[PDB]
Amino acid sequence: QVADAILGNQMFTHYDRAHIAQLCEKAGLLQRALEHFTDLYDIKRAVVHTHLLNPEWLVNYFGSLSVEDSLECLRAMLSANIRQNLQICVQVASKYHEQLSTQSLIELFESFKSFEGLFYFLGSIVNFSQDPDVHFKYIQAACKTGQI
Repeated sequence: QVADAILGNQMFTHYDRAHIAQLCEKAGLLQRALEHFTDLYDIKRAVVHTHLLNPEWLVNYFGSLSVEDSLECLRAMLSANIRQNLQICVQVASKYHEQLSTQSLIELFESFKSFEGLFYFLGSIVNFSQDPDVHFKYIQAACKTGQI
């Protein structure tokens, strides 16, 4: 109970992250576990579990942010395509896309179904932005379920 608070206080800075992580690992303390996971980066395990577990949110943002391996996260999300991470994945699209609106990103959306979420997402973003073709592929997606 006092672990998180101490973590914000001085345990994080003076106690040594990997060990603490290991302990939390053995503990499975997801708010803290996630912190450690971030710090201990067994990323595959951290992603699988967060999709699985009913997760904390801010930490989610940071780990999501923390890191051009959202490639890995999407891969997990596709493995674990749950309605949870779809719009969520879109949300954090406005976390990684917003720093680099990568075509690779939009591509992987198109890789599987291209349902709604990144579609809606560049609904406003690459909209008011250039690509005729993104608009076009966008339209085509809007043709997956045509809604004139």
